[PDB]
Amino acid sequence: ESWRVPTPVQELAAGVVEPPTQFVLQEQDRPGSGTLLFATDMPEPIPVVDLSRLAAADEASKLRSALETWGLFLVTKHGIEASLMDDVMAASRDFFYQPLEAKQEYSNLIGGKRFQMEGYGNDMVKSKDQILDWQDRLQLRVEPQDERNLAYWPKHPDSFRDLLEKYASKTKIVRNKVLRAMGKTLELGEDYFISQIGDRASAIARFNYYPPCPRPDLVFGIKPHSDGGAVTILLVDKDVGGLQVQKDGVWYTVPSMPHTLLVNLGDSMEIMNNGIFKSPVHRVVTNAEKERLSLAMFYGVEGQRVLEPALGLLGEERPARYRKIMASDYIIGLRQGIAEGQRFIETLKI
Ligand SMILES: O=C(O)CCC(=O)C(=O)O
Ligand SMILES: [Co+2]
Repeated sequence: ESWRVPTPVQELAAGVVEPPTQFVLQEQDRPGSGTLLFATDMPEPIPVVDLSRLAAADEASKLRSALETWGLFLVTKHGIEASLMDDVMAASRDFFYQPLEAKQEYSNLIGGKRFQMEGYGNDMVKSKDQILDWQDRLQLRVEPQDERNLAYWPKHPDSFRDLLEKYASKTKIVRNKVLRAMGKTLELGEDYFISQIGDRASAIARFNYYPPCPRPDLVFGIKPHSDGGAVTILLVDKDVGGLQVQKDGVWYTVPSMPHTLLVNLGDSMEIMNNGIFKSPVHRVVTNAEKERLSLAMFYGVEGQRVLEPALGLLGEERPARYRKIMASDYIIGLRQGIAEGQRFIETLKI
């Protein structure tokens, strides 16, 4: 019924002093679990990789340690000009500041009623009792080019499409450089994960908009999750805080550095590399003072590729730790309802 069609949070958040009930977490699930302390500082050395020196042995070691410890790292000297990072996030902000009716010309609710992934709106509301996240998003298929539907790409500002195309071409370079270093450190060959991901590899842009929340202790901006694909390249406008990462059951603030990107692994990579590096669970907490904008570039595996532990990682004392599954089937499985506290990737573990 009506709960299947959410009104965007940017609208519902305007002027409120309490979060509407459908956003309120149970006390034990809250950031801070009922307190006002949401996460602990990340212990040093914080995971930071200089992409321009990634071929050097000491930089490769930093990448390996970051992926082993956290499953993510900040990247410096990554080749994306500050002006382009600023302009693509300005295009996003320009879009989200438009009136609701203008943005819903790109709505991800078909006919105003039926959820699909692509477009402006919210993640799927699967049940009336689902607690909703305090965010809206514009999600667009970027690659492969023949799978795009430009009808969902904002026409205003009119440079939106050009800026996203240019930015995505630069994050693809980051993807490649990271994947080649991961192939090298695992002794699989630099092209190993490039070839696994394949010609038809997916790239999806997700523009997240988190409105201010009067009670950041009661809600999530985006709930705890891991990304499903191979690797994600994340840009946070003006380095506004909110992103946190889980390790051994503890939540840590993901630090910021000016003019950096964040790289994290996804579940498909966790399978392909036999769990040597894992896909990190992460979340965003809101704040009371200001909106927060991010752009996630999700890089996936072509659908027909069987995800499996790389043969070069296996041996008499190195058992496979994950079952094989077609990438397209893994992504379908992620869409299915899951029991409270459970993770889909765990169902593939041996
Ligand atoms: O906004 C962020 O920093 C994280 C967004 C995220 O995790 C996602 O879109 O999957
Ligand atoms: Co994510």
